[PDB]
Amino acid sequence: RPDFCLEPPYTGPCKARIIRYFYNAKAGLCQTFVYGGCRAKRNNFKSAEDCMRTCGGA
Amino acid sequence: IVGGYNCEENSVPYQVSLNSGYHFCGGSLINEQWVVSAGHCYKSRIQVRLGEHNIEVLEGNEQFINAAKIIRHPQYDRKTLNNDIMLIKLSSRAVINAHVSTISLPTAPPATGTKCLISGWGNTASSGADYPDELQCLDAPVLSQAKCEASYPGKITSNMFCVGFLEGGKDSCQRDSGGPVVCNGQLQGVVSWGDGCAQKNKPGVYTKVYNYVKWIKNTIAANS
Repeated sequence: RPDFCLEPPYTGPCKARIIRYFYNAKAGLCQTFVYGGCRAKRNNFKSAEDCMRTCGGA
Repeated sequence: IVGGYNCEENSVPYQVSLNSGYHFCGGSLINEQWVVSAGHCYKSRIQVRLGEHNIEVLEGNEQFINAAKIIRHPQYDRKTLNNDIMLIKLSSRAVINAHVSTISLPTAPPATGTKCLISGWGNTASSGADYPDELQCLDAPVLSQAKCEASYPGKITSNMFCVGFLEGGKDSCQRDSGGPVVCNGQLQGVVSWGDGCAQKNKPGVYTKVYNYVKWIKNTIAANS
């Protein structure tokens, strides 16, 4: 899986509460988090299915 | 909003929420058919809710209206956050009454020390999560350009300004984005970004609405 899948979820500096998914390597699962709306990192998906597809959620 | 209070009934009748299955941003009603929000609140489908006080309990006079047009400023910069503003055209005119009405655009850019009202359903905790169902309000002053720039070296464009408290404790926070900073009946600011919420020397940064008055007018005129 890509290395970016191993990074912690990143809310960023903007002040939206947009629910995104990130691959949680410790738990081995795509998990929700709050994204603030700007400066997303790559471990940030719009759906669980996108997250599983990209970050090897077998 | 961190360190704020429950807004008095009907005291912020221009506040709206942006919804896409859940409440994700705020906005301000500027016209019976137009809402101003942040560019980073852009989504391709948005339901606007108007007249909410508690977003978990329908109280009587709320209106939910789908966005017909969602128009992010074409020069919104995804890196620097410059031109962080967005217009929504509602698919139906809002009902204007005690619970719902419009806010004027600014006649001048923000002035240092002006006492302003920031409102939203953002997080009330500066660490962790404490999201309020009831609309919050915060009385806060426009900070000097000097102070804003010293808080965020190199990062504050001519289209941004800071409102709040350098001591920390009082600020806008996640889910407030796109909502209003109102000073003397005028929409001065759009809730935009910050280094966290309510931290010392990290006041909130807001889009400077005055600089977009012509863009807003032209965009509305072109889509009417």
